[PDB]
Amino acid sequence: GSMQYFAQIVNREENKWPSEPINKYIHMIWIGPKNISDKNIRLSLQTAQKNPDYSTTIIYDSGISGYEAARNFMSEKFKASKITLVDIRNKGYFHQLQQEPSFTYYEEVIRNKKFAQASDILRLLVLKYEGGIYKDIDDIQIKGFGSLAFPKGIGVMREYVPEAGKSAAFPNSPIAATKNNPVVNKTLELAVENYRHGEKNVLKLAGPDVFTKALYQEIPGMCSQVLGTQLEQFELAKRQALKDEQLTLQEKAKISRPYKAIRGLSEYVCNGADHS
Ligand SMILES: O=c1ccn([C@@H]2O[C@H](COP(=O)(O)OP(=O)(O)O)[C@@H](O)[C@H]2O)c(=O)[nH]1
Ligand SMILES: [Mn+2]
Ligand code: NA
Ligand code: NA
Repeated sequence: GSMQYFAQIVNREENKWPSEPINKYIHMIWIGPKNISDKNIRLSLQTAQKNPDYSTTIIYDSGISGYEAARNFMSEKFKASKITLVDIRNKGYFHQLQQEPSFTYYEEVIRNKKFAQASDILRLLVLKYEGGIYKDIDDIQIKGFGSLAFPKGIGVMREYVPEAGKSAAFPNSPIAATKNNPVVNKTLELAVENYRHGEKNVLKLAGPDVFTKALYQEIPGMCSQVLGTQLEQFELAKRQALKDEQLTLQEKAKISRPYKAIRGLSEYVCNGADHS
């Protein structure tokens, strides 16, 4: 055994996944016939104003009854801002997006006027085809994102146990992603299965619990328990090197680095889940 070798494989682990740059697009969704709220207009203007280096868009859908009046209302409220409104059906890639099995279910869900539920599918499809940052219309921009880059090209906020929930879930807003990101693709694959199975449980469709399952499948160490087992494997390697044998704070920080970095949207957006 060699402590020189050990220090080197700890250094290697820290740097295993180079940070991948995120496209400077902020995607938000306001689909359906309802007038966007005064609060969500203010939060949207604030999102765009804090991010002058980003193109901020609100996506609507001309395939939904009553879309025109809702689109017109938004056009008037955002006329002074750099926010642009875009029809999902106008996207250059819509011909391919329309053929996605998940888009079949998006169409079924918007027909039943479940727009929040439909947004869980649509946010993933937009990230798949464009990359950038998806944010809920009702999420608070704390400060500008600036130039972001994430290990495995995926950025999320910290997990927590949601209201009346059992297990910790990563929120599915905001999400930063490289185009065609494996985590986004896995979430869509799990969602298509849940919908094909005729799932009625709203926690088992395309929401935070499904996003969390996708993140754990693609990046196992995102689970605090699995990272624990990885740290224990390095502790064993340190014992082998020295055969004082416990991992230092610095060693644990190095081994955990990319998993902490993936939670890097935590400081930029507040979803109000932590409000009194
Ligand atoms: O009529 C509606 C209702 C919701 N949404 C979108 O769906 C997102 C998710 O819904 P919501 O924020 O209500 O979900 P939660 O914050 O409870 O997860 C919203 O932020 C909007 O971006 C929409 O486009 N039209
Ligand atoms: Mn929300
Ligand atoms: Na499932
Ligand atoms: Na190891």
